[PDB]
Amino acid sequence: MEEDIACVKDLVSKYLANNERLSRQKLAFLVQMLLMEGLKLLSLCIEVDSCNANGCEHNSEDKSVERILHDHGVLTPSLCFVVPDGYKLTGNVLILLECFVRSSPANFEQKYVEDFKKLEQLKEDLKSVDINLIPLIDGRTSFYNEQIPDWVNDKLRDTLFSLLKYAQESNSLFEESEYSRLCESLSMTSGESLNALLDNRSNHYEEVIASCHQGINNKLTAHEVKLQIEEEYQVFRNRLRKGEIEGQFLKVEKNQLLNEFNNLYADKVAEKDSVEHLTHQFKRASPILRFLYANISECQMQCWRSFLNKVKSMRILNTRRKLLLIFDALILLASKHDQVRKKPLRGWLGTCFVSVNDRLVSLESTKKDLKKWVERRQQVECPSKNQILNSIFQKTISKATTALRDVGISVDHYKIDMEVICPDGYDLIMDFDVEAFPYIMGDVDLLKTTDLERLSSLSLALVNSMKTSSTVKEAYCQEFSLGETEFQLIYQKTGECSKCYAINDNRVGEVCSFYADPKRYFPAIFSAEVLQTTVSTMISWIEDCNELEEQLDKIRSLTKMILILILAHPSKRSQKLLQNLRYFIMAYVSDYYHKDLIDKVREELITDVEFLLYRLLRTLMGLVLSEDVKSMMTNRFKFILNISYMCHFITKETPDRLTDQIKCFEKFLEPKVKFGHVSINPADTATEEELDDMVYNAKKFLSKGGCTSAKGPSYKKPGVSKKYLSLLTSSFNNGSLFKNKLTALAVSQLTEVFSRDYEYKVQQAMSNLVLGSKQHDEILLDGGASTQLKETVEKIVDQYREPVTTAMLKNLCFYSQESPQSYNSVGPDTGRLKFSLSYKEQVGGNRELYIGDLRTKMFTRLIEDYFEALSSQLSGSCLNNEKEFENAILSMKLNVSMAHVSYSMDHSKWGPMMCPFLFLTVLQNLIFLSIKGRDYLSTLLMWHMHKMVEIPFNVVSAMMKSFIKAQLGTKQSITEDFFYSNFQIGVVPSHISSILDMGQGILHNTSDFYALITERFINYAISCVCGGTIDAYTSSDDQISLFDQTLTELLHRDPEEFRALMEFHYYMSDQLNKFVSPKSVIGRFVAEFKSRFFVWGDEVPLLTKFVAAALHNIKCKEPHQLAETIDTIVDQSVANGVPVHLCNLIQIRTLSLLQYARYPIDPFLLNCETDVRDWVDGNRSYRIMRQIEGLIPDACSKIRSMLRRLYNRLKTGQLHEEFTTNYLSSEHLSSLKNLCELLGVEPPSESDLEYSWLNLAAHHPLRMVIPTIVKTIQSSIASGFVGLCRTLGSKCVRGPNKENLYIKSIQSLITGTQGIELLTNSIGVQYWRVPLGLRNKSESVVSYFRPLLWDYMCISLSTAIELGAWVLGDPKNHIIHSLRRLYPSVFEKHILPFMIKFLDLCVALDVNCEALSLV
Amino acid sequence: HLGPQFCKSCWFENKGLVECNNHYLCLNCLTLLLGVSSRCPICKMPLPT
Ligand SMILES: [Mn+2]
Ligand SMILES: [Zn+2]
Ligand SMILES: [Zn+2]
Repeated sequence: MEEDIACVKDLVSKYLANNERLSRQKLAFLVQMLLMEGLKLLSLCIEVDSCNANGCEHNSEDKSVERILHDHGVLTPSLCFVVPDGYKLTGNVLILLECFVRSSPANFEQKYVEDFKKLEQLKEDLKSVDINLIPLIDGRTSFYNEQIPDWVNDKLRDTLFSLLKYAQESNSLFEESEYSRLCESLSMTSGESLNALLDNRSNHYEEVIASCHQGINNKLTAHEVKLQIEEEYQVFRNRLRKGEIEGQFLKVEKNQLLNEFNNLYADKVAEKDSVEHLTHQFKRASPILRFLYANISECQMQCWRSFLNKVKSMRILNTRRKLLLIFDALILLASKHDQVRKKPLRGWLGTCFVSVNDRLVSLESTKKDLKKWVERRQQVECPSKNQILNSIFQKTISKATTALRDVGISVDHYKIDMEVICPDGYDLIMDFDVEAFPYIMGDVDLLKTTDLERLSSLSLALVNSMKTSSTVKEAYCQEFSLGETEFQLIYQKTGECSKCYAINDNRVGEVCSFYADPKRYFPAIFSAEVLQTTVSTMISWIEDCNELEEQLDKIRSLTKMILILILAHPSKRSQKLLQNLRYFIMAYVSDYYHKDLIDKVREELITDVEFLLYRLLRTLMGLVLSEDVKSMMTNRFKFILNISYMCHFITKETPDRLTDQIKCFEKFLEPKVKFGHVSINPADTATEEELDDMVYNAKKFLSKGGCTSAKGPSYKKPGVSKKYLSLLTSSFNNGSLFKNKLTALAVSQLTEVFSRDYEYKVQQAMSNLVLGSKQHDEILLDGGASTQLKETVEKIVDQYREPVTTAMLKNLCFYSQESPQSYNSVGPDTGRLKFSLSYKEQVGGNRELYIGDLRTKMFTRLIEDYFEALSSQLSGSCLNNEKEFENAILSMKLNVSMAHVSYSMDHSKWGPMMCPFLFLTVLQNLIFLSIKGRDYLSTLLMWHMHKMVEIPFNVVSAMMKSFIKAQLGTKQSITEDFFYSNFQIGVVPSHISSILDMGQGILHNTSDFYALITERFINYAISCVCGGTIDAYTSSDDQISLFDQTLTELLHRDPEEFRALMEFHYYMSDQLNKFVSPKSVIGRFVAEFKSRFFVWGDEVPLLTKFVAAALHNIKCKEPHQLAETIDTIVDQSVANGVPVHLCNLIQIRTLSLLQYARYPIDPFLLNCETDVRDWVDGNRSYRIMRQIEGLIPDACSKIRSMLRRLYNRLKTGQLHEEFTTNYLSSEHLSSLKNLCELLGVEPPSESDLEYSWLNLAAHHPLRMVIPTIVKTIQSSIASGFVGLCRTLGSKCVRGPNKENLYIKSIQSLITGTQGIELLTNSIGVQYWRVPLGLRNKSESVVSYFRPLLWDYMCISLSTAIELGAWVLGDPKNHIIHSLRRLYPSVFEKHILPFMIKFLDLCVALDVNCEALSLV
Repeated sequence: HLGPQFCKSCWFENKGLVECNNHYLCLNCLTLLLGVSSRCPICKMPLPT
């Protein structure tokens, strides 16, 4: 036994790092178990490599944070005890290190998030002691190091494993748990089933299984099922023709639908309004609407303001308020000197002016404070009250020039004209002195873009006000310009929240005041022409109507009013109204509809503006859908569908997340309380009572008394019948289907005052203190870290009740204690699949999201892939495979082209009403002809049945606050009563396990499979009972059913039998968990599927949807990536329905947004001269090539001839692809002439060769807080855009020496040259023409410039490779193999960190020619 | 051959239809669309008499 021991002792004595420490471990081991110390030396090598790689001091003596803080003299109270691996002290900056090694990704991520939790707890604790710490996590998935060779370490580990073959170590020590974790730590599992678990399932599993088997047959014959179906259909038809069952489908009457829509909101809307009165009332509805249509009739101060704003970010002096005062005096003098010469007052409002940091300061306050300051400076000592200010102004301007010169701002570029500093400054500053709507409400016609332009100016002012830093009259203000006038938007509140703005003017004073939300007026910032043009297009759709010609002008005015109203007032209620309008118009042209349609279309509206929008919509529909139209219904339907989809213009983000979170929790909880399974505190260590309730609810879920009962089927009730489930199972089995204490005292006193700043204090006290007594743990520790705690909690509760060997040293090195070893009927002995509930933003209504840890993720992934394999064996579903979805589209087009009936169904409450137990039951009864695997799926579904869901902290805190307010100081909701009843006994809801909850996404494929089999069975039953086939296509939320000729002629000849069949379909679907939603429609002309509408086999454009999507999607990333995103979106839009003019205008709007951000537009950004050929059969590279051809029209022809000859000689001529890979790595400007001489074509002259473009990302990419091909394979919109505008002004570009600087410095250094001309064509493409004399001569700014002809050749060759050789005409996988072959080092680093054919040019033309990604 | 027996304009009349170049129109739609131009607003082809 000692043979291998002495062998490893020799090995550690010969091969070991003897730097200064590991020799101590060597001498401590050699005196001493082999496997443990082998792992220990390995992990210690990992740790020393970690601390030397991260420059941290090694923490070897197991010193915790208290020891480190005591060794430095910091006295701290009782906090968390955590020991780091390394520490680094720099004043008030501590660097902590935690290292671990894991083989399974689950345990790795678990320890990652656990270390994150402990480090955030430590940071929050030391923040209460004002000690700033920076965390560092060293997670190493491998065992490699830099001390022992790789194969030597592998041989060491193999010797450990071969010494593990004995039995003395296993029986003397290494108990089952620790030995198992040690063996799994040295293994290489890296977890497809993982069945090597300790199965100790109790009898409850068999109870649940027998529950799914009792009463159900699932072994019937294919003939008895038909007889039962026929008899059930007969009984159903009889009970309907009698009247015991209510009808669910009504025939459509256009007159009745219009009358029911007009009479909507009859209790608050008066009656039908005329167009003239509508236009009269609209122009004076809201303050923002009053500002519009109001008929409202260099820059030395602006230069000084901008200059002082530029020097304000660098913090030149620790005199913040004094710097503000000095800058105020300077801007005062500048405005004086600019207003005396020729200019009127531009930045004045009356006894107040706009100073630096775009804030309004009153002139009297400036004079007073400057007087106090100058007198206080004069008390200490002759200067005659003006030499002091003159000297200090000289000091400030000198310091500013120095602080801008080291970075190269070149102050002279600001056109300051620094002469305003006069000796008589003190005197000139002291002697300086300057129905309720003032204007006429309503003058502008609804045909000019003046209103849209004013709206754009106002929205830009709002979004620019959103970013006020607000350091330390105090009212801030932005300025927005206009024509003969310019106004100021004043505001006191700061941040990105919604506030109250005031539009003011200098000549008249206050003009408007309104409470608005800044982050919502984005889609109208620069959309001056695109909106007018899209409205013109929508009107031109129905322009050739021949029946609305006498009213089309009114129609246009109405549409424009709707648009301006939803843009100036973005409200979720308007969005919901427009979506319900979409549903209505969808159900208007059909043949049958649901009786609950109108109750769903009606949405509660407040604020008196939504009523105006509703009146506008009603009038518009009355005009377009009048009784005597009877012509081209297609165009009118498309028009109304776009008017409904106009909801996309409003941002899909939520105004306030608390209310939407409460709404999501209400939708989550209502059906559970309606059913009767709301078990609280699931108690992971399973008790018997919860199991009894679980099995009882499972038994109740299966009753669902069918139509053969006395009362009848109770619709919209959750539950599945036994008879129909048995029929389904039997039909599938045979071949038939597929075939702080002071604050607390102040809060208490404020509560007492309110009974017989303080309100927020009391709210925070109640949210952070009352929850301590119900601690049930993120927010609980967050509140505990902000506060002694026990005594304060006890006093608060009293005052509120008055008025009424598995050690540690081997646990961080070799093995982990986080892995499941056994599993029972509830879970893997560690957690019963705990999820957390969150909300996802959508257009109409937010959706739910169940987020879980990595173990739950992989379990659900296993179930999902298994059921996806099951479904792929079929050919009915279309969810995640493009082929079946394309086939569904083709079949739908073919069926609609023949005027067949189409049943578009949506299913209400698909999430909360489904059940895992139903899946388990329908699984346990199938055969699945070809046990391992099936029992695993069964127990996984059983785990899914016992599921914990964590209640969000926001909603429970809100309910606690409401309960406190109700106990201290009215139609309470269901969840409100639930929370109150739970609080009345002391317990607070932390997790609510229930039966009736299918995760929204976590069980997607299994739900799709269940829906597929159920719908197939339903269609089979309908076919066998009537005599007609039915095709079905599902998407796990909503589906389409396509009928054959027999059902069409049946509907044409018998409406009663058709509605009987439809109600029977509804009844059978409700017998399952397939509640048909009232949005469902049975129409023979229009068909809806996955937001795709088909009217006559074609597809509706949905223009406004794509237009809003393009106007919305602007992220804060690198500008070229933003251009790529916009190009992809505009490609999609032009592909579906959008014409070329709107898309060109969107591109120009994006370019204008980029110009406002002060960016050097380069020609490789966008092409806004489209003649639409490059969107159908062209990529982005072809568009950029077309733009460059438009830029330089002469050299492009020569280069295209050269490349045409080269491509012709390449595809079918002499082989040249072998040397081009190296030829394209030399000097480009010389290589062009070389290749032109080699091919025989005349090279371009010097004139048409010196053209270059400015690439700021030539040395390094922009710091948007090596090629790009090796990296691509690895808040809100307004916030993103304003962050983009903020970074592109700061030190964003990097130099060759890895130094940061401003873009303005680059333009300044370019202006210090005599060669370039800076010529642009029409819209600011901004391409330079630097000569080749200074070309890369003395490491000047010419290094940033890159020649245009070389990149043009690159892109033209890329397009020639991608799409044919016709692109060269006159205008009238294995890639990683090539990467590793050509760039070995680049293939080693930044490539695969966690993972002949004529393509070598596709990878060679981008690793060196830095133009695009090309792939 | 041709499509279904309906007027592609009003979507609801199905009695007494006259054949276009490739489909059917009702008499009311025909006399209503004869006043704008001679070209079929759907087929982009001249309408017969
Ligand atoms: Mn749908
Ligand atoms: Zn017609
Ligand atoms: Zn026609």
